[PDB]
Amino acid sequence: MKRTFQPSVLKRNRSHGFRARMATKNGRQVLARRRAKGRARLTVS
Amino acid sequence: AVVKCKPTSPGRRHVVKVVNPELHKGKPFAPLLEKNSKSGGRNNNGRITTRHIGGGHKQAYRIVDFKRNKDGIPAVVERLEYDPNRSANIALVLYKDGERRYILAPKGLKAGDQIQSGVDAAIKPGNTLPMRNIPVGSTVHNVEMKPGKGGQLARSAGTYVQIVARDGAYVTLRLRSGEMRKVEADCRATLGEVGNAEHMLRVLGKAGAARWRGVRPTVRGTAMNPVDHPHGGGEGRNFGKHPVTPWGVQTKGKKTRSNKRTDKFIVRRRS
Amino acid sequence: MIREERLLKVLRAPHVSEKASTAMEKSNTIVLKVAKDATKAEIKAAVQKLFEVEVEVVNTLVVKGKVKRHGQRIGRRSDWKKAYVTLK
RNA sequence: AGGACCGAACCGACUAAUGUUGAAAAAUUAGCGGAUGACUUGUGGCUGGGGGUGAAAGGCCAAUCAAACCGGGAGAUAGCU
RNA sequence: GCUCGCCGGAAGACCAAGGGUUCCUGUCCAACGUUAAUCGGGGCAGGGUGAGUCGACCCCUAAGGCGAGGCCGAAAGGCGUAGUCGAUGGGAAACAGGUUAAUAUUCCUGUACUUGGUGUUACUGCGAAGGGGGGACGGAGAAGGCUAUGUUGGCCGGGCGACGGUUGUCCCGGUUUAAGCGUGUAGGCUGGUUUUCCAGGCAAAUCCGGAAAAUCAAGGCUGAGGCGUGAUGACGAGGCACUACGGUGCUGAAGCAACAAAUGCCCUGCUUCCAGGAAAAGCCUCUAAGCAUCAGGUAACAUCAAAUCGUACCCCAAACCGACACAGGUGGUCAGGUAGAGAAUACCAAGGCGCUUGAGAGAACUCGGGUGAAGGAACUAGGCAAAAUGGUGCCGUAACUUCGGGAGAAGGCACGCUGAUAUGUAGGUGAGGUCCCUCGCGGAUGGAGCUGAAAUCAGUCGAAGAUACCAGCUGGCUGCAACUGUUUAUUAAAAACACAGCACUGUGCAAACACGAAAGUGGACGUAUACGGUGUGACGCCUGCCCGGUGCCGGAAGGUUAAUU
Ligand SMILES: [K+]
Ligand SMILES: [K+]
Ligand SMILES: [K+]
Ligand SMILES: [K+]
Ligand SMILES: [K+]
Ligand SMILES: [K+]
Ligand SMILES: [K+]
Ligand SMILES: [K+]
Ligand SMILES: [K+]
Ligand SMILES: [K+]
Ligand SMILES: [K+]
Ligand SMILES: [K+]
Ligand SMILES: [K+]
Ligand SMILES: [K+]
Ligand SMILES: [K+]
Ligand SMILES: [K+]
Ligand SMILES: [K+]
Ligand SMILES: [K+]
Ligand SMILES: [Mg+2]
Ligand SMILES: [Mg+2]
Ligand SMILES: [Mg+2]
Ligand SMILES: [Mg+2]
Ligand SMILES: [Mg+2]
Ligand SMILES: [Mg+2]
Ligand SMILES: [Mg+2]
Ligand SMILES: [Mg+2]
Ligand SMILES: [Mg+2]
Ligand SMILES: [Mg+2]
Ligand SMILES: [Mg+2]
Ligand SMILES: [Mg+2]
Ligand SMILES: [Mg+2]
Ligand SMILES: [Mg+2]
Ligand SMILES: [Mg+2]
Ligand SMILES: [Mg+2]
Ligand SMILES: [Mg+2]
Ligand SMILES: [Mg+2]
Ligand SMILES: [Mg+2]
Ligand SMILES: [Mg+2]
Ligand SMILES: [Mg+2]
Ligand SMILES: [Mg+2]
Ligand SMILES: [Mg+2]
Ligand SMILES: [Mg+2]
Ligand SMILES: [Mg+2]
Ligand SMILES: [Mg+2]
Ligand SMILES: [Mg+2]
Ligand SMILES: [Mg+2]
Ligand SMILES: [Mg+2]
Ligand SMILES: [Mg+2]
Ligand SMILES: [Mg+2]
Ligand SMILES: [Mg+2]
Ligand SMILES: [Mg+2]
Ligand SMILES: [Mg+2]
Ligand SMILES: [Mg+2]
Ligand SMILES: [Mg+2]
Ligand SMILES: [Mg+2]
Ligand SMILES: [Mg+2]
Ligand SMILES: [Mg+2]
Ligand SMILES: [Mg+2]
Ligand SMILES: [Mg+2]
Ligand SMILES: [Mg+2]
Ligand SMILES: [Mg+2]
Ligand SMILES: [Mg+2]
Ligand SMILES: [Mg+2]
Ligand SMILES: [Mg+2]
Ligand SMILES: [Mg+2]
Ligand SMILES: [Mg+2]
Ligand SMILES: [Mg+2]
Ligand SMILES: [Mg+2]
Ligand SMILES: [Mg+2]
Ligand SMILES: [Mg+2]
Ligand SMILES: [Mg+2]
Ligand SMILES: [Mg+2]
Ligand SMILES: [Mg+2]
Ligand SMILES: [Mg+2]
Ligand SMILES: [Mg+2]
Ligand SMILES: [Mg+2]
Ligand SMILES: [Mg+2]
Repeated sequence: MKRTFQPSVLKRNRSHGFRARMATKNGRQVLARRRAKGRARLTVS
Repeated sequence: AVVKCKPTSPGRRHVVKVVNPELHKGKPFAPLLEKNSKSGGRNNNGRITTRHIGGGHKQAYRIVDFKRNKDGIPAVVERLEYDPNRSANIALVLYKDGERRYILAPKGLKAGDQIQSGVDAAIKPGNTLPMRNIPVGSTVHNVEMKPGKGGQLARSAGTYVQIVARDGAYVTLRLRSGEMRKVEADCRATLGEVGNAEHMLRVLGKAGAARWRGVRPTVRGTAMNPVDHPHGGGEGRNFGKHPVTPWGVQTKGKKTRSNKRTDKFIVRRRS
Repeated sequence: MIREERLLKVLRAPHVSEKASTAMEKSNTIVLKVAKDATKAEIKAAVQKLFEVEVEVVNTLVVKGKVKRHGQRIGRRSDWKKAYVTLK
């Protein structure tokens, strides 16, 4: 059966990538939270 | 011509087609085409703002000359054409200077007919004049509401306006709605009725024919749940409320015109 | 003209393998490990200057580094560029 | 010609049996409907939570829906166990 | 290794997406692998991905995104102009053969092609962010011409048969060759040329559009395939030298024809229909400002350049999505034989597999199947399930009907094989040859050869000839819904939703209405034959009475009545 995760790198990057995060105030707050937590990987990039 | 289809399948039984042999079989005049991509009735917020719009056939926009401002220069009708964007047919006209334009095709217009715009034009179907230069009682179409703006009234197939009176700066027009409306006498109008009056005798015959025209299904409010529509709900077919729009406004008689700016120009409401 | 300083950095090592040896004997082609950012023009100029030979053509590829283990630890070897340098 | 007919691909999902700590958190097998269309499908895009979208079933909106998910107010409050 | 079985419109092959070393080699068997494992997609090490031409990048745009200024908004921000991004679309060019353990249109061999720079030479109006052309477009259908491809014959090589027969009307195998270049054919489209003039193409134009003459009537464009060359080559059944028994090395015959034939190509065509079918650049052409014995353009020749990144491997799957080596899901491409209408189905080819526990036994019972005396729905909520029907041709076919239907109604008959008609017919194809002849990819006339149904008559085997697989059960009465559609992903597919049609009602355009503190945007580049809302639901015959209540619409004398004063 068709499951929910149908991978596309282009859609992944456009939806959740670094530049998508940087494009809005709220995306930049995601990055700030992830840096403050000290994530090794900030984004799907 | 109005042609009944034979009932060779249930979807054809009720089809009534308006078949016009005069219309150009070939392609439109490419310099007056533009792309016109579809909205689905969605605005720039991406939200449906007009329901029941979607799909249907791809359509190129024909640039129609509603202004008819190219005065003094005769034009000959080259051909009538189907326009998917409107009920009326359009005429490709060739001006004597080599310019081609599309106009709304008036009733009776055919290839070879000569048309002209301006103050000095003949009172003939397809000629465009300021309405101060058109006799009172004339039937006109493609009527401007402001001088130089382009025709906005009586553009649909079979429609026309009657110039009922002329009083100084203004003419009184009887619109197809039955409304009596004042417009400035400098506003242009094209003599005659819009052609393709048989348009309204078409019978689509099947659900799919409406889908081809980009009309999606209307779901009745009473078929919904209360959360969705005021009419929604009930165990069985129930109603028991005053009919309203999906947004709760009475939809059987309640007047919604509210334009104090333009009230001065309305002599008599359609009533 | 590419500077000698650049040319002295682009060639990293001769690549030793059966395919490299076969390339040498059968097609007069030397196989080199070259700088990741080395272009075909730079590799050509470097080989001609430093090894004092006439280069017909350079073909290049990037070898992706292998993911490896060293205990309970995942590492990755570096990507590197390989040049097939056909001599005249 | 056809929202025409019979019928594969393709799209569905009417019946039955099986399976029900499954081969599978919805399938398999035998039959079944549509199959040039209001068809179907790839890629990309847009609509965002009292909001969307809905040929309308309160359906669907990431195995979640009469108000998604995540974090926060937060140790809500719990005359109850 | 031999045999057996299974798939073969796939369970083969090639990809995209996704994954990321899973690829190849050596080595190891703890763990992983539902068992063992010497094996592995497992561990460890090493190797492996070669491009001007394939793809990306790149140029160009779609939806859409972002968006200098701008407009708007407590702030955050929203919208949007110029722009700038954004493929799933448009835009230059490479093929065959050989080769690695593992890459190959990338390496090698052979033979090509494209774009751009630079220089030289000859000749020349060049010049864009501007104009025009082009690019550039739908559905359906039909037929012709083809090719891929297949079949058969010929040809060439080999064979003479484990058991009766097999020197033949016998058996087996092969019979392949590209891009490019040249040629210009079946076909498709279009009248051609010159001169003059011009309220159009924001200015200009020699271009496009328009007008008017004259002249010639046959010029142009487009185009599959074929043919020639590419190729005195390559490949080639097999054979012969060597064998690390994995394969290397050498050599090499024929290499034609006929017929059949696509869903591919001509064809972005043609015909036809209505629902009326992207954009922008590359490209072609025109000029402007400007530049002028210069730049620049065109052509030839030479030369240089064409970077960078991807390229292994899986890819209907044990490598992707499903926690699994999971009966699930996953877009594109390729399309052999016999039978067949067929991409169904059966059996096979190429190719790939036997699904990672086996061994016995032959109880109940469960599952999946086969057959069943007599009966035949008595079963049961219900014929649930099963059984049955099932093809083609022909005959024949009721009520009712909106005249289409109902209808494949129903029901019935024939059906294999052999021979003859006819050593193979009707039909298709079409050579030699002979004519005409612009003179060839040409007619015309011939019918050699090839292919080839269908029928009739006669005979003949079986219980049975649509023999398997495959493949409608049929009829009668009636409720509901006109119909095709749609729906509760995962217990409801329906009488529910939708629907064409109908009506009421709003809406005069800065429309009503909707999204939005707003700007705006949708409605619509629409304009009352239009658009929104509501109810009804094809069609036929119709749709009665009630305005007291509640809405809505209209009215405004009078009563009552806000801020305010
Ligand atoms: K129209
Ligand atoms: K409805
Ligand atoms: K209701
Ligand atoms: K909802
Ligand atoms: K109800
Ligand atoms: K209900
Ligand atoms: K909510
Ligand atoms: K074992
Ligand atoms: K390249
Ligand atoms: K690049
Ligand atoms: K024998
Ligand atoms: K080529
Ligand atoms: K050739
Ligand atoms: K490769
Ligand atoms: K792939
Ligand atoms: K019934
Ligand atoms: K159903
Ligand atoms: K009343
Ligand atoms: Mg509507
Ligand atoms: Mg309706
Ligand atoms: Mg309901
Ligand atoms: Mg409500
Ligand atoms: Mg009731
Ligand atoms: Mg009641
Ligand atoms: Mg090379
Ligand atoms: Mg490369
Ligand atoms: Mg049908
Ligand atoms: Mg469904
Ligand atoms: Mg099934
Ligand atoms: Mg049916
Ligand atoms: Mg069918
Ligand atoms: Mg309910
Ligand atoms: Mg869900
Ligand atoms: Mg709530
Ligand atoms: Mg609190
Ligand atoms: Mg608590
Ligand atoms: Mg590994
Ligand atoms: Mg392996
Ligand atoms: Mg084990
Ligand atoms: Mg052991
Ligand atoms: Mg391994
Ligand atoms: Mg390319
Ligand atoms: Mg914006
Ligand atoms: Mg700004
Ligand atoms: Mg844009
Ligand atoms: Mg761009
Ligand atoms: Mg693309
Ligand atoms: Mg390989
Ligand atoms: Mg088409
Ligand atoms: Mg052929
Ligand atoms: Mg012989
Ligand atoms: Mg014998
Ligand atoms: Mg087809
Ligand atoms: Mg590969
Ligand atoms: Mg397994
Ligand atoms: Mg699987
Ligand atoms: Mg599929
Ligand atoms: Mg076959
Ligand atoms: Mg099959
Ligand atoms: Mg048993
Ligand atoms: Mg049985
Ligand atoms: Mg019995
Ligand atoms: Mg018996
Ligand atoms: Mg019996
Ligand atoms: Mg009986
Ligand atoms: Mg009975
Ligand atoms: Mg009984
Ligand atoms: Mg009983
Ligand atoms: Mg049954
Ligand atoms: Mg059965
Ligand atoms: Mg009853
Ligand atoms: Mg129905
Ligand atoms: Mg149905
Ligand atoms: Mg359900
Ligand atoms: Mg169901
Ligand atoms: Mg507006
Ligand atoms: Mg109803």
